[PDB]
Parts: sequence; structure tokens; C-alpha cells
Amino acid sequence: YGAAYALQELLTIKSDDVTGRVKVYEAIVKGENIPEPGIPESFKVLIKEMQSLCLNVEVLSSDGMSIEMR
Amino acid sequence: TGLARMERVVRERMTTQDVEAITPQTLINIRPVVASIKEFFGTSQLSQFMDQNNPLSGLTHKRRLSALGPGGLSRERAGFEVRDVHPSHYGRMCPIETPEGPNIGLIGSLASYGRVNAFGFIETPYRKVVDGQVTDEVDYVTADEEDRFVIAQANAALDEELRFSENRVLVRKRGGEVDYVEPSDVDYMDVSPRQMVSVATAMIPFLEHDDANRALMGANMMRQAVPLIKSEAPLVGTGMEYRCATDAGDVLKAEKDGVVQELSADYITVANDDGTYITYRLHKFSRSNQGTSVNQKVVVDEGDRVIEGQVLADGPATEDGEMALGKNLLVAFMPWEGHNYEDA
Amino acid sequence: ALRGTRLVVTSYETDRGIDLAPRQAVEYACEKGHRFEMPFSVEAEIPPEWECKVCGIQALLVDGDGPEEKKGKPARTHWDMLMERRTREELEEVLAERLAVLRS
Amino acid sequence: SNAKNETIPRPIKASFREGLTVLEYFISTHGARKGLADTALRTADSGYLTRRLVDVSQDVIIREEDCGTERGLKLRIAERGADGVLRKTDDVETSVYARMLAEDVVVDGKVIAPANVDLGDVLIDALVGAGVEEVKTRSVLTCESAVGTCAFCYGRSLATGKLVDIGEAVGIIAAQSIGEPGTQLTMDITQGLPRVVELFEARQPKGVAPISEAAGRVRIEETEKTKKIVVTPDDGTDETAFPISKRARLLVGEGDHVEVGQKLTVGATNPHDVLRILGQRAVQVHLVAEVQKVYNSQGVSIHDKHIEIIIRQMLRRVTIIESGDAELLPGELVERSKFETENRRVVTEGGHPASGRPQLMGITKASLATESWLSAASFQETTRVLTDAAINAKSDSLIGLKENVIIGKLIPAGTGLSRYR
Amino acid sequence: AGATADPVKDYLKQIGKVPLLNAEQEVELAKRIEAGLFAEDKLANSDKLAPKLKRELEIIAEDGRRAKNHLLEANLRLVVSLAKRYTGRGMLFLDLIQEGNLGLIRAVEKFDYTKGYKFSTYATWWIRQAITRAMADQARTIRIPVHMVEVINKLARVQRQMLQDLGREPTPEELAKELDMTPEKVIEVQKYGREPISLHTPLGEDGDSEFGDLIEDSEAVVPADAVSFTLLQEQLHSVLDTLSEREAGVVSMRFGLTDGQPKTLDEIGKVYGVTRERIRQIESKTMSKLRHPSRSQVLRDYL
Amino acid sequence: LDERGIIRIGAEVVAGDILVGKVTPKGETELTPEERLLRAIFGEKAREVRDTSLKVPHGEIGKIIGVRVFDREEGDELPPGVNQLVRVYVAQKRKITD
Amino acid sequence: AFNADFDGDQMAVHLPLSAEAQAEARILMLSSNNILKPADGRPVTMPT
Amino acid sequence: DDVNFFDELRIGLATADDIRQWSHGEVKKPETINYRTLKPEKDGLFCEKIFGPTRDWECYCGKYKRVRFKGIICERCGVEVTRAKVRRERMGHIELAAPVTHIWYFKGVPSRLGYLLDLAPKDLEKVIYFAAYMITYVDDERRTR
Amino acid sequence: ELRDRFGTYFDGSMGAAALQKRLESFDLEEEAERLREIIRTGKGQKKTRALKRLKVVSAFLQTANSPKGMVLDCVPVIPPDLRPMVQLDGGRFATSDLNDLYRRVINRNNRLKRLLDLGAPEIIVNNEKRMLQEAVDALFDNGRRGRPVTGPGNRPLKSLSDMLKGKQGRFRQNLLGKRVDYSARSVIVVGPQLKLHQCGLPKAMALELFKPFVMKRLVDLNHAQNIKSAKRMVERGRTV
DNA sequence: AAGCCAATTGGCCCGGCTGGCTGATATCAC
DNA sequence: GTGATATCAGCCAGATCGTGCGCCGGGCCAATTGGCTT
Ligand SMILES: [Mg+2]
Ligand SMILES: [Zn+2]
Ligand SMILES: [Zn+2]
Repeated sequence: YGAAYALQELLTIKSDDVTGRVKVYEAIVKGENIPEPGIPESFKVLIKEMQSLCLNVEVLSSDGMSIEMR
Repeated sequence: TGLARMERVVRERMTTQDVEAITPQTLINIRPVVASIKEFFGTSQLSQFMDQNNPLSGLTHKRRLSALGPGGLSRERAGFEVRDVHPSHYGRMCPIETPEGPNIGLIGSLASYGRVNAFGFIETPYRKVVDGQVTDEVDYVTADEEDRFVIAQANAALDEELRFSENRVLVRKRGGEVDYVEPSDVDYMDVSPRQMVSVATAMIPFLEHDDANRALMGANMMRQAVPLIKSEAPLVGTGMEYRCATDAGDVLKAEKDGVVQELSADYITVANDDGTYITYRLHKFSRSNQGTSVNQKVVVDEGDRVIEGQVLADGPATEDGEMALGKNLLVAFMPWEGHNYEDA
Repeated sequence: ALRGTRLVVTSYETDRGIDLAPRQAVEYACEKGHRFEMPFSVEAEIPPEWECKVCGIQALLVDGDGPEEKKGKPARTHWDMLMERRTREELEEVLAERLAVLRS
Repeated sequence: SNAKNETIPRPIKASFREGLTVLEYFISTHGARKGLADTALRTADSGYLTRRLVDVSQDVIIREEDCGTERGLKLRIAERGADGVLRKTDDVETSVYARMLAEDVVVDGKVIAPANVDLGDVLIDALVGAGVEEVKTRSVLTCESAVGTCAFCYGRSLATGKLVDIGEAVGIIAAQSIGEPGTQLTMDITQGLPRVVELFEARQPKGVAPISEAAGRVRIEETEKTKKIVVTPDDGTDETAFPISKRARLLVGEGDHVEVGQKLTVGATNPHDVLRILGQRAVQVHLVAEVQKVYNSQGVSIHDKHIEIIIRQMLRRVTIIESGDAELLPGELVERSKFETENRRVVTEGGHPASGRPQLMGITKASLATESWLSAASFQETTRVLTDAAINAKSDSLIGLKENVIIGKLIPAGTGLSRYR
Repeated sequence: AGATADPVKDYLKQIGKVPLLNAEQEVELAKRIEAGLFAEDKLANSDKLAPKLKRELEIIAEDGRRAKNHLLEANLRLVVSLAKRYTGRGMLFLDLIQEGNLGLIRAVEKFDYTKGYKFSTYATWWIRQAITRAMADQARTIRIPVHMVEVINKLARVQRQMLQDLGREPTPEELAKELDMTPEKVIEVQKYGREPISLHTPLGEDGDSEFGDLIEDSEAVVPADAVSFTLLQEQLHSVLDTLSEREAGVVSMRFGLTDGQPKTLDEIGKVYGVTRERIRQIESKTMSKLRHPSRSQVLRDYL
Repeated sequence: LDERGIIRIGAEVVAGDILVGKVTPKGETELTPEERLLRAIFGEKAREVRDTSLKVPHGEIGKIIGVRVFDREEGDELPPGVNQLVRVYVAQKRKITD
Repeated sequence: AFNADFDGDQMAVHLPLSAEAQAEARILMLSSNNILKPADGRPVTMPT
Repeated sequence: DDVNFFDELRIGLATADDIRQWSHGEVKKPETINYRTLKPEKDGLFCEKIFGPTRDWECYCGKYKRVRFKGIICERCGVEVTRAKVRRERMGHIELAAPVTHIWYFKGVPSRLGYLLDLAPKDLEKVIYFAAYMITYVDDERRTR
Repeated sequence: ELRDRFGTYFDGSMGAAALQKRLESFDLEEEAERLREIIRTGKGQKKTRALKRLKVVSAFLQTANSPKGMVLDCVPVIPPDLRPMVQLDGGRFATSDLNDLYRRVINRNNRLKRLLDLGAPEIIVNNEKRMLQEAVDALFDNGRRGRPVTGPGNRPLKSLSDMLKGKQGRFRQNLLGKRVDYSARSVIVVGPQLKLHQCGLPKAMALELFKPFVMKRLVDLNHAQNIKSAKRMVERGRTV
């Protein structure tokens, strides 16, 4: 269909965005704008497993600097 | 398997320990045997949680031949040749009743007249015909002996003097191929029609007018009907409702002939002929495995006389002794404002 | 349905708060030049010795003294048991006989 | 049919109204059960095929309005009839409809079909009346766009009836459209869905029919448990020998004359030979026709552009044969863009331009030999992909749809484009 | 060479190359070990002998080390026999064999040949002790000390014997009387020995899930509860605002709303420059004010 | 609920109702400042035991047919570490509906 | 379009939340704007 | 933090320095949980000195128990005071006594170790699993002289 | 015999240490040049072998990777919450099958240290080292080499690799497709009175799907005073 | 008689048992 | 705020003797040998 926002919310703030579920619930209850999605937990679990396999997975920003995902 | 470990332990401890102070009681450790029995009866693919939607479901759960399990084969490894209806299934396994899911062909039902041999093979009965005369001698035949002979058809018009009429009878031959033959080569005949259809497939009226797929669906779908509070035997059924309902074991049957002494919705006490009295209890609003209700009615009265085998109480889905899974409704065939559109 | 819980606890405390109790940074160094600082509550007793989990070595304060600790019980060896059981003269004569047979 | 697939020479002479006898019902149960089992397996087979199709062509999205290319495909319309009067070709709704014209059509100095038009039934009827049989339409196979494809080559969007937008995910639409009718295709030579799986995987067919290589004379050799066809070209070059088995049914006699790609046996041609012998256009036409035959057999209508997307995805790479001095190791498949740019850089301040040959590869290999290790790992063969990427130290730039879906951000398609946001 | 996928077989075939030993051979090996050890100690002593004496001393030390190695290599077979006797119930065969090897090394260290007894029995004692200790210390995911493991094993043995002899499952009272311990102790010992199950055990016939896919996370933040708590905090701050500045301040600094640090009455008086009892008076007044049938209903629901 | 905290036979239950009343101890815990302030307001001393009572799931109704209770101290062969067990039967008649 | 019969079939319902998701579900995925079939361009939302 | 800044995802061959730089502490005992108090055992697979506290704003021994004591390493037990969620993000490491090969770069055909060193898979398997020796150095010049 | 006769002039080793030593003293560019020359001059199967070898030899030549990364000195340990030890009701504990492999690794490493610093014959040390390496291999990939380890019920244990592969791995089951909130499911019937853009939801499903919105709305209309009373009112199923 | 160019076949991998001795902890008390 | 005493846990040792675990299909690579080639 070309619907990117619906997919992004169906994948982040409805399943995995741990800090986003409570924020969206509060936004709906208080009647304001839904907040932007974060980064799902499953990606972090995958990165942790890959690192545990002695693989040097890392995410880079615009410049070649790591983000470290907290 | 349990006794193997038991005797291994027995011999080991007999050899290791002393002698002259040893008795059979202190050599035999029965833990492995009971452990193996418990392991089999629990967490085994062949010891299945029973199906109790209705008497037919329970009866069909038994008489089930499963081709998969410990020591058998696997669902995803079975090919397209083990799921076929081989021409040796006639009278030994139903070709209609099978699951419609990915288990198609790996689970079947024993035919009505099927019997299990001493070695585990399945036999079927045939009436012996000699010199073109259909005698009254029934022989039980297995697959190989069936291949040896030539078998006639159940509904063969006769002159009524136990002799074939048309002189051109359709018969099955060595390879399962059908062919017309004269009434001299024939040596066996089917005991009756519906000798190849299972118990659940023999309760579909006008089965010969139904496609095989629809008959299969109906057979697989008669096992899911729930027992209603008020049962009613079919208006147009087959001859196999009473026998199925009584043989399923969900109908209370008198043990010895007698006269009903006292009767109530909870019990029936009958004074047998030999002087002894016997009281039968009835389930009332029990619960079956599937969450339905098991409730038995009473079909006899205080003054009635009952012979052995007579039905004294109905079952979850029986009406006066015969299977009754549904109700008779006045049906009209027509489209009506789109509320019955597309199978509604 | 199955219900299970890890032996963990959760609290509603905001963590935004208004102010944190003051802390003091105590500095430690490694034998290979690696250095770090540890934050401790001001109401605390500093430990003279720590383990640098960054490099897995024992570390002492920048200006703290260097203590010495002895073995509570030395690991018993074969030789200790040999004195415990065999007498000095027995070992001496055994060694003498062994030397004699070796020379021969 | 029997339990084995073979007709029983004794029919069921009774309809379901008159009622079948016992033996007839038993005989019919055979086909009943076989059909049920085939229906059971078709679901999984089609699901796997559609998953592969989606994986190979996920990142084919429209990213331009027009590339300005003057090239296109010569498509045939209005096949001449037996009465000498032009009759519109049968399969024009799925071949030339919803497509644009690369160049203007002029007959007797009249412009009867301007370039870049939807090319509906009106224009086709006018063209046929004017007396034309060929049209140079624009296809994705011949798109010169620097980035992805462009709307004008793709043409009309069949799902909405207008020009395709500039963020459409045409690859996934093509995959879904090709894969949906899989269950309807009822399963010597493969016939149903397995035939489609064979075609899209660029495999060697079962009944392989060798195709002549050079035009010339043909001679046949006779020997026990073997047969050979020897072709001598008119140019006088070396002979070409094709071996075959005894059962093979011959199609060309001794001493006959053969064409460049004429078949020398009854069977199924393999795509690699036709490619190597007749170029990219011949293999494209062959693949499209072979894929459409299977669907037309069961009366399934699919436009050609959907298959063309997969075909162009399957012909994206070239295999290096001449070492040259372009830093490309011989025998290493390289995307045609990389090969072309390396050759461009080498010809300047360099002497040897590397040369390669077109390579046809299946959907699985093409989708696994991608530039993003995340998508390849998430497709299949995870351990091998990861242990290769780790050693190669590959870096993923997150330019596809699957990567953005995995990490949880806006896909670079539809409304996720920066042009709209 | 020819390493197999069954390391047990390779180890067994590797330990058989060395031959066994005799009583006199063992005695002379022990003599060599002791002589080498004593000579090495004497050399380690500060006093220096002649070079040739030191040379022969080193020679005998090497001979003693070789003798010890040979003795261990010979007793590896006995170690393996004890290990295979103890095989099963938690540990792998090779782990038991290695623990037995350590025990045999200890036995050789702590062995004296003056008794003249066969070396096999002493090493058997030590190997069994080491294997039992290691198995008790490494056979469970949740470790249990040696004494509690002994208690559990004794209880299991007594229960099995009672089941065999009597023919019926023993009730807790019978075990408590036989083992001479309270029934609660028996129940606790029973509950200690259970082994954990896995989260990856399949449960469906198809196999679409695992045993760990239906374990509800009973320690996560339920969004409804979190928003309810936030609304409660906002309502409490709003209600405490209607009070006077002094009363709201004393309540906040008494319950530590702003910093989460409860304070004593005297400190509150110090900041307010009043008596401790006076501060206690203010708190009661506000506490009753909020618990009144005029301001309670705004806070009744949240309780 | 009857004397021992088990629903009465013949009572009609709806989603959220209590079938068996159960209390589980929880021990010492620290409350958030707001909860402690609210308790001080209304003066409701904590009991230190929370509720784990058995309630009908969501979307369930029907009368109570039978209640069967087993006590480990009455000779019943309950598994180890299970002091008591109770089973409640709920029955309902369903009519045909779309 | 759904290939949905009325002999026991089941369907699932999802709820868009944000303004972007609602706009997409309202402008792009609406039921009455999807008459034609993407595969070949023939209507599927037609009396059957 | 914000997925809009994720520019690339780089995968590499981790070395010892990286492995022990990720780790917040070395696990050197096999205990997991105390059988009686059910609390993590020190230096075990579930230790709190390494993988973080098991209770929000609370250390192992219990000296510090409030959010005010935030980001303080309790000198008694070494546990810091912070959210328990950090137990999903902190790695540890084990220091092997002898080196070890990575099964991925040994068995996955083509064996990358074999290709790099030009050793047949059978020979490499013999070497690594202590079935045969291997000459890793030789004095050509000295021996010839 | 060779060592005691010609101990000098060469160094020998066995196990992964030998491979580490070889990788340390490896000249990559020389090997690459030799392979290139063989490719240019030689022909046959040797050419194909050299071409295949150069692909893995060249990678380390230019990129930041080094061969020494193929042999491990220290092994990372995954955070505990990704291998939870949950306590089921009734006291039964459920683990994640990685604690067992990690415990094997740690036990064997500690025993190896004890043997090394205690003094033991080469046979015991070599066997312990082999067991340690097999334990690490089982930790990373289980069943790839030899026979997989098993727990109770004789079913293979799950390793780190098994969590990423297959139809039930992280990539395919938890990342590309997930479970979602604010979702319902039910059987469909036919309504011919609807329009082409309308659907009919049962009021139970609709109420459960829209709970926050209805709570906020009925708080707005003064049908409730606060979200707590609104939630209780919605749960109890009133009329308004 | 040594080395190399092919075919052939086999295999592998991936997709649907007491005992003693000592210090630390706790549990009841002052 | 201490203070006595019981359990709680870890470590060590015994001598006779005892010596060997308990389905299909598809793609690719490697070992073997026939047949050249020198
Ligand atoms: Mg349907
Ligand atoms: Zn273009
Ligand atoms: Zn602390």
C-alpha cells in the first residue's frame, strides 16, 4: 500500500517499544499527540546475542561514531 | 522394556552381593517396570486424551488406525504414495473417513466388518460360492488370500435359488482391477454392501449420491456435533443408529432380565428373575472432557418388564436407544435477501 | 495460564528527583598505567584495596599505603607430608641408597 | 485413474443423480484423496515460492518521473489472420496495455500515437486500423535511470488506473501478484507450480532438449546405449557434438540444415543455453513466454511487467572471464554497474578494460548475493552469511525495506520518502 | 591422530598404552619419589655441594618425577573404573574421570609405602572421596552444600527402601519417624532436591511454540497502573496546593514528597524555628483536614 | 461466599466475581511516599497479606453446580507442598445465535 | 478480495492510533477505493 | 536513542580487547542462585556486582535503599544503585586458561582457517583436538650452517 | 625422540595454541602475491584453488580484521535477563539452557587451571584442554561437530547459534513479524445492509479495543470524576 | 615410472560412607 | 548498643582390595582411479 507510519507503529509502539507503550497510553488518556516511536527491544536482544557470538556488531551515526544503544 | 532393566539389575546385584542369604524378594526391584508403564500411559503419542463430544466421537476415537507415532513415521516425511487408497483397503480400512488437515491419509478408521488377525493383519468376511451357488459359509480372508481369489459384488441380482442371474458379474481380480466375468470363475462374494465404509460413514443417508470429498467432510463433521438438552432421533436415517449408540457404551443396558421395581431420575432398581435385585445409577449433569454435559434419561416405567440387553436409560446424544446428534428442521431452498449469501 | 516471576522488584520512584546526595571520587591506578575513579557516598569508609574490573587486577589508592598480607594456610605439598610421615634419618638413608645404586 | 496414475478402462457409467455402485465409489475415492493431498501440499509450496520472490525483488521501487531513455521493447500486435485482414493479437491486455510508447508512431506522415501515452484499447484499435504490427514500448528491462526505475518506463499502475506514483513499491506488488495464483496451478517434464519454480530458479529442466549452436549440416551417430548429433557449421569451424540417450525422440534428421538456435530434440530448453547463444533479449522473451504458458494453461491473467521485474532482477550481474587489470578476480560475479564503472575508470589512465559475460542466476542465489548482510541473514543461511560478513567486515547502509523494518524506522517507500515528509 | 567424535573412546584407547605395575615396582617407585624429593630439598638448601653431587642429585630428581608420572599413568585405569561406577545423575563421564584423576594425584601425594599394603586401595579411597565431593558440588544448577546433599540422598534411599519393603508409598509421618526428624524437615528436604525444567521444551504437537512463550512477565510496568500512579501524583499535588504554604510544606517535608527523604519532627521545627510538639500539632491538623467529608472524595477513588 | 470462603451452590456468577477467597502473605515492603501519605490520610493500616482469590475469567457467566474441596490434613493424597485444593463447576445453557 | 467464505472463517481487527496511521488507513487503504485488482487490473469488488 | 540517526550497521571480527571491554566484570564461579534465600551468588552467572542490581535503587547488602543514593557504588558489596533493567544490557566474560578456536571459522565449509593456512580440514581437526603435533617454527639458516 | 635428539632448531605445539602462533607469525601479503602469481601463470584445478583461497586471504590483507581473531582467549557472557531463571508457581524453576553450557565452560576452565598449577602428566592436561574446547564449541554451535549435548528427556540443548537461525529464530519470528496490541479477532457473518465502507463490530470487542478513548471521553463529559472511576465504570459495564 | 587431466562416487549441508576440625552466621537473650 | 551458643558451611582422610563409558530434492566439495603425457 505504501503506508509507512502504520507499519512503524504496528512494529514499535504496539509490540516492542517498552518505554513507548506507557507513553502512548498516557497520551491517549490525557488527549494529546501520540509520541514518536523509539527502538524495539528485539533489535537490542539480537545485537546482544550477536555480540555474545564474538561478533563486533555496532551501529554508526552520520560520522563514524558508535551510538552504543544506552 | 521395563523388565529388561529389572533383570539387568537383578543379575548385577546377584553377582555382586554374597550368597546363602539371598531370597527372591530382595533381588527384584520393580521400580523400572512401574516407571516404564507410567511413562507409556503419560506423554505418549498413542495414549490420547479421549474424545467425548458424543457417543459417535468416542466410538470413532476407538477403531482408529494411526500410521504415525513412536516406531512409525513422521507427518512431514510421509510421501504421496503412503496416503493413497490402495485397492487392498477394501473391507479393512475406510477410504472416506480421514482428517482433512496435513494428516490426510495417515489416520483411518476400521471398516464395519473388519477383524484383526492373530499376527496383526486385518481380515474381512466373504460368503463362499461353489459352482455358481452362493452358500451360507463365511470365510475370513486377508489381503494375500484376497489377491489369490476373485471376489464378486455385494448387490448381485440372483434368481433366488442361490444362483447368479445375468451371467456377467462385475468382480475384483488379483490386482484390484474390476472386470466382468461369467458365473463359474467366481468363488467369493461380499457379505453385504457398505462392507467397505466405516461406522461413521455408514450413517449418511444417500451416500452414493454424494461426492467423495463431501462425504469425507460430513463424516469428519458428524464427530463435532454437541449433545442438546432434548434429543430426537433422525426422521430419515440409516439402519446403523441403534447399533452404534448401544455398542458405544454410553447407553445403560439391563444385565439380567427382570421387572423394574422402583424408578427415579437418579436410579433404577430392578428385581431380577433369579431373586437378586440390582440398582443402576445414572449420571446427571456431569462434565465430559470437552466441556459438554453428560446427562442420562430414563426410558422405562415402574411396571415394565425388561429383558437382558434392553435399554434402560438414554445417553448424552441418544433418543430411546439410537444415536441422535441433531434435530429435524423444515428447510426451504431459495436465496432470501442476501442473508444466506455465500454459505450463510 | 502459566504465571512465573523472576526474583526481581520494581519501584515507581521517578528518578528525576530534585537533588542527589553528594559523593566523593576516590582515585585508583593499575600496575600497567590504567587509572580510574570510584564514586562513594561521603558518609562512607573508604576501602584501601579494590579490584579493577576494567582490567581484573588488584589496585590501591593513589596515596594509600601498601599493605602486606600473608597466607592463612600455605598450600600443603608433597614435601610437607614427607617430613610429616617419614623421619629425617629415613629420608637421608633412602637418598644414600638411591645415590649408591645410581653410582653402581 | 487407478491408485497409480493410469486410467482404468472401465468407466463410471452412472451419474450422482442415478447413484454409484460400491465398486464405482471405491474407484472414485482414489482421485478424491489424491486431489485432497495435492491441495494440502500446494499451500506450502506456493508460500515458499512467494517468500523467495518477495525476497529477491524487495528493493525495486519507483524513484523518478522520467529517465529520458529512447530505448524499449518491440512488442507485436495485430497478428495477420488467414483472410488477409489484420486481427488484434489475443494477449494484448497483458502484453501492451498499461504501457507507454518509446517513440512516436508515424504512418503516411500522420501521428496516430504520440509518445508517452497510456496505450489503451482506443490507441491500439487506431494503430491496428492504420495497419501496424509492431510497437516500441518502454519497459523496466530497458530503463536507463541512474537510481532504481522511473514511472514512465513502468507505465500505468494496474491497481489504480493511473501513472504509478514516485514512491510505489512495485517489486513487492509484482512478487505478490505472481505468487497469489500458486494454489490454483494444479500440480517426463514438470507441468504445474514446479515448472514455475524451475523457471524462476534458472535450473536445468528435466527433459533437456539441446539447441544447436551454429547453423550448418547435421549428422547422426549410432551406437549402443548412446547417440550423438554432430553439427558442422558452414563457416568451417570445429564440429559440435551433442550426446543423448536412446529413449530421446529425434527432431532433426541426418543431413538436415539447422538454424543458430534451432532445437535438436523434443523437450524443454534450458535458459542458460538460449542466453549464451542469442543474447539477453532472447532469454528475456523465452522466460516471459514460458512463465506465462503455465498461468494461461489454467486461465490466470497476470500482466507481463510483473514477470519482467523478476527477470531483470535475475540478470543484474556479469561474470568475469578475462583478468584484465581492473582489480576484479576472474570468475567473480560482479554487478554490471560496478563492472561498467570500473572499466570506465580503467580505460582512463589504464590500458586493459576487463571483459565479462552475462550470467543468469536464480532468485535464491541472487537474493543471497546481496550488498546488505542484514537482509541476507534474515532470508536464510544465517550462519554462513554472518560468518562471511564478519570476515569481510561488511557494513550495512540500510537502503532496503527489510532492514528499516527490522531496526524500526520508516521504510524508504510510500509516505516514508523525504520528498513527502 | 584419527580423533573421533567420541572423546571417551579416544581417552580409553590412549590410557591403555602404559602397562600396569607390581607391588615391588610400586614400592621402588615410591622410594624413588621420596629420594628425589628429599634430594631436591637438600639442593634447595643454601649450602652448596660439589658439581657432580648436584648433577646426580638432579638426575635422581628427574627419575623421581618420571616415577610419579608413571604411577599416575598406571592408575588411570582404576580411576576410570571408579568413574564409570559413578556415571550418571548429573555429570558427564569425562568430568567424573577428571575428578577421579585429581583424587588419584592427591592419593599419590599422600601415600606411604611403609605399611606395605597394595597402593590400589588407598587410591580407591581417595578417588571415591574426590568424585563424591565434586559430584555434590557440580551436579546441580542451584548448588546444594555437601551436608544437605547427604540428607537428601539418605531421605531418598530410605523412601525407596520403604516403598520396596512395604509395597506402598510412605506417608510423611513414617519417613519422619524412621529418619528421626520432623515432618516439616522431610517436606523441605523433598522440596530442595527438585531439578529445574527448561523454557525450550516443546508443548504443541506441531511445535510452533516453547514452554517459555506463555510465561507471563509478572514484573513489568503495566501502562494502566503507571498512568494511574501519575494521575494520583498530580491529584495529590493539586490537593496539597489548596492548603496554606506552611501546612503543605510541613506535610511535604514530613512525608518527603519532594525528595523522598522522611524527616524527624525536630528538624522540621528547626527549619520553622518552633517546638517539636508544635510541629507534630500541625501535621495532625492537616492530616485531619484532608480526611474530612469535604476534601476526601477527590482522593477516595485513588485509595 | 459461605463460612469457609467458597461460593455457594446455586449462586449466579458474572465476569469478575470471586469464586474462592485466598490470601497470600507478602512480608515487609516499602511504599511510595504518595501511597503512605494517602494511607495516613485515611488511616488504613496495611494487613501485610494480599489477595490471590479465584475469579471467573472475562466473558464468563452461569450458575454454580458443584464445589469439591480436598484438604491435605483430612487424609487426601494431595501432591507435596499443596495444603488444600478446591474445584468449582459453572454450568450455563446456550441458545442458538448468529 | 479477502477470499472469505461464511462457513466458519475468522478475521482480525487492528486499530490505527496516530494521525499519520489514521490518514493512511483513511486515504490509502479505504475499502471503496480498491475496486481493481493489482495483478491484472480487473475489478474484484464486484457482484459475485 | 533516535532511529533517525542510525546511519550504518557494521559487523566485525571481535578480538580479546573488545570482548573484555564490553564486560563489566569477570565471572569466575559456576553458582547461579542460593538454594535457600534465592539471591544471586557473588561471582556467579547471576552476580549483581557484574550484571547490576536485582531491585530498583537498592544494593546487595541493603545499606543503600533509596533513589537519593543514585549512582553510588556501595563499598560494602560493590553493587551500584540504579535501575534493575540494566541487567538486560551488561555483559560479563570468562578468562580461559588456554586458547580456543571459534567453531564458525573452523567447520563451516569452506573452512576459512584451512584456506587461510592452507591446511586440509582433517589435518586442522587433528591439530586443534590434541591428536597430532605441529611445527610452528624452524631455524633454516642455523640448521643448514 | 626428535625433541630429545634435536630439541633446538624448531618449536612444536599441539592444540589451538599452535594455530594462534602460526596466525601471529603469518605474512599475508607474501601469500597473496604468491597466489596471484600462481593464478597468472599456473592453470587447472590449482588455479581454481588459488582463486578460492585468495578471496579469504585478501579480506584480512586490506580490512581492519586480523587472523588472530579466529582464536579466543576470553569468552563473553550474555546478560542474565536474556537467559532468565524464572520461578514458576509451586517452586519449580525454569532455566534457559544457556546456564548449563556456561556452567560447563566455567567448570572445565577452573579444573584446567587447577591441573595446570598443580602439576599433572601431559595426558590429563591434554584431555582437559580438549574437553574445554568442546564445551566452548557446544556453547557456540551445538551439533555442528560431533554429537549434540542433551538434557533431561534426551533432546538437544539450545546454543547461541540456534537462537538466530531457522523459522523460529530471532530474525524470522520476533523481528520481521510480531504480536501487536489494540487487536481483536472473531468469526465473520454477512451483513447486506452495510455500505462498501462500513463494518460491524460486536460491542464487547469494540469496548475492549477503544478502552482508553472511552475512558477519556466519559471523563470529559463529567460521567466520571477521574480516570480511576472511569476505568472501574468501563470494567463493570454500565449503560452510558 | 612420476605427474597431471579429467570423470565417478561418496559424503556433507540446507530448504520444506562416615567422621573430625574450624570460622561465620543467626537466634534468642542482657 | 552487646553477648553466648547452636547451626551452616567448607575442607580433609582414612590403607587389606579393588585397574577398559553403558524423507526428498538440490547444491557443493573431496577422495579415487582411468587414461593421457613425458
Ligand atoms: Mg471458509
Ligand atoms: Zn526509465
Ligand atoms: Zn551494599
